[PDB]
Amino acid sequence: ESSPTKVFGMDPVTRQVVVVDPEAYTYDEEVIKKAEAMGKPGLIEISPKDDSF
Amino acid sequence: TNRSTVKISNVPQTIVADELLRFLELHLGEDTVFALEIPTTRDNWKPRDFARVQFTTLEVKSRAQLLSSQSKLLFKTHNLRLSEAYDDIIPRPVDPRKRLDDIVLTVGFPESDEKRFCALEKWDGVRCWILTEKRR
Amino acid sequence: IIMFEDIFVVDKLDPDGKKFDKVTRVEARSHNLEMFMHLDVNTEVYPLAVGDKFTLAMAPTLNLDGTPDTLADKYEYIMHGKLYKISEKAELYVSFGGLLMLLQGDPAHISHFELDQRLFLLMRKL
Repeated sequence: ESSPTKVFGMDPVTRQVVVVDPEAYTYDEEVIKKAEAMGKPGLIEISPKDDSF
Repeated sequence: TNRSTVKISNVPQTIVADELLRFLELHLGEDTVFALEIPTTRDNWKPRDFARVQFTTLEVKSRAQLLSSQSKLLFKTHNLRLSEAYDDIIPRPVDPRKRLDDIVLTVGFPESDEKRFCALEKWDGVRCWILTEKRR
Repeated sequence: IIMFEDIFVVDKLDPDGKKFDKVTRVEARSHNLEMFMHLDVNTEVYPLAVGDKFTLAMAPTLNLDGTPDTLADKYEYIMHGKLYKISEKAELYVSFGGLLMLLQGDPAHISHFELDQRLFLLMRKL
């Protein structure tokens, strides 16, 4: 729920999060801030790709 | 290893006692923390940078020390450092067997030469704690 | 070519924060030489945790047998700076582009360091 847009999804069969539609991240550091607040600093690492547009 | 009270070196200033207690109970066992106290420079609104936590059992204290030595305690981007404390928050024995509850207490003196004891006043449901370290 | 080489173990971190996004000054005590060191290391880029062991080297140049001003492959945290204060148990004050280093040891251990000279900082965490 922390992600402003639908970038991550919850898989009911595997009971784990998955990456769905990675092109709609909009580079808002909301999931990273939430992970840091929860106590997991390196849970999710997102970096832009310099050679892809 | 003498006492179960442990002093935390650095804690965030924005936290409260409840948050630290929840963090400790999440990382350690459930309700394994007895006393948590954060000193305040002012009356009730300016806590200090450190805190003292008293554990119920020495095994919990040893586990917490081991976790702190491995830097596995991260509470709000702060690495808690655990060290020994000068005095306990509450003078309470670690061993549950020593703690005696609801026992009859009476006083008197050897009134007769034979094995006869006289009771002056009897108190019921008293609490008896045996502190080996304090010798009292 | 390496002037000072030793194994160090970090004692404590002044910020002691995982996600402080700030330079963290590390305190390490030497083994077999009893030397205390202050160093500003970017923890986010180069992670260092209390209790870790790392080797530290200082060389005037990174070239082999001269050419002052190829040890890059061996180490992983190369830095460049200058020594500006040698005043003392003598101690050294080297700044790596504003990142201060305080190496406090013995007068005999550190004696071949000149004033206002360029020196490197090689560090590998084993």
